[PDB]
Amino acid sequence: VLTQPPSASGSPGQSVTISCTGTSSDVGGYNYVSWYQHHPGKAPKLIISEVNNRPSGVPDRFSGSKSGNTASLTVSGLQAEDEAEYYCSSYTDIHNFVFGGGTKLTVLGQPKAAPSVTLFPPSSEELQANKATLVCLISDFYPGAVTVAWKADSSPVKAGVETTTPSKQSNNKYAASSYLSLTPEQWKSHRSYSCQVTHEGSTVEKTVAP
Amino acid sequence: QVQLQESGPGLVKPSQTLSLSCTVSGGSSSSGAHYWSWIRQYPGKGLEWIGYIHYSGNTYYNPSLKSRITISQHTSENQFSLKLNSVTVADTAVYYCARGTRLRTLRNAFDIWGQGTMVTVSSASTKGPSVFPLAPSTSGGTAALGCLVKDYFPEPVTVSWNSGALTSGVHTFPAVLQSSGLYSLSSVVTVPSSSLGTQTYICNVNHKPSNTKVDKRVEPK
Ligand SMILES: [Cl-]
Ligand SMILES: [Cl-]
Repeated sequence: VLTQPPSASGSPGQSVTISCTGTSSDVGGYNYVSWYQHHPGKAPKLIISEVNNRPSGVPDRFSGSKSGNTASLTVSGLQAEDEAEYYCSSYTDIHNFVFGGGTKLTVLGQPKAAPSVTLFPPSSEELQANKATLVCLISDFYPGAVTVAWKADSSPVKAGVETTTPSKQSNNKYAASSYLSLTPEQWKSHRSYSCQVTHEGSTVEKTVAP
Repeated sequence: QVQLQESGPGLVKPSQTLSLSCTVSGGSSSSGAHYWSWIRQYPGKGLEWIGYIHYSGNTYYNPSLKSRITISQHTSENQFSLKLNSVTVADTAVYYCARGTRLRTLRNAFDIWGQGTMVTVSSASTKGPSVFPLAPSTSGGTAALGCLVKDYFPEPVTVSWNSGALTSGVHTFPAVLQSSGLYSLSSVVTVPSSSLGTQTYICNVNHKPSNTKVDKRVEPK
């Protein structure tokens, strides 16, 4: 739909840009790009409309712009309160609203931490119950955004994939999990499966085989 | 200023109707420049605009949901509402109401939102978990071992290890909801690789809604 990066981050006082890439139908279609800030559990708020207009009530540190099929939100002096999920939206000439998939903007308050990734194959006991579940557990990462991709013999798997949103641990790092639901027969019917975890532009991968 | 506040059922069963309500507070003032909208957001997924109702009560619905929805307004209650028919588990989401606006500089933006109301769709009422071991299979000398707590409803489940004596390196992960409308989660603990012969590790899973407790010992395989 609209393409945003899943994560962006900066230290207090720094500035950060978040891109939103559409087509010429929407962004570049016209100047109807808007941006929204969402703190968990609170009403989303409009922070930019018609691409570059900042509503009264919105901190002057937010500015929008666009160039191609790509629009951008810049946050200037990053303040703790700026930590939130941000979405772009556009009207489309097809008479509809399209959204991006969101970007978590973290205002760094501790060192970045790479996820510890563990991949478990189905247990023999689960196989006896006519079920197979691959279990990819991802913990102690910061900022609290990750991308998971599943692979069966190097090929991308979509179906059966169930992935959690990251949740904050008591040490203020994050944990998440991803499951791949299979049948015993498809479990044995492949050479190997991989769980690939992308964090901060760095990809780590675990692999299991029946 | 104006605030939007959603009300919902929390849980609905498949094949039933989902009815949500949005009350508008703080001055309102009915105007043909405002469009009262619904938008939903999927479990870690993207946003979907559902439809709106504007002015004299004309509606416009997203073509993919058009056949299942009615959006209506009850102005004497300062509210507007969404009925979504024959829901399935795929309709699980946080549902937001929003005010769209046509005014200059704000065109085609949603300038006020409600906080969202979580809606879960599932046929289950109480079902206890099946517990399967995640057998230990590094640079730091540790191995991860866990338990998979599968196919239960409703939330929550708690997990400790060794009756709560083992807390170090223990992480209990948030649940996923399956297309079955049943939850699964995992718990993991990181322990010394050298102790895998001499040490007993048992996950204690408690699901109070179904009054079930399960103790599962997790061994090397
Ligand atoms: Cl900078
Ligand atoms: Cl691969």
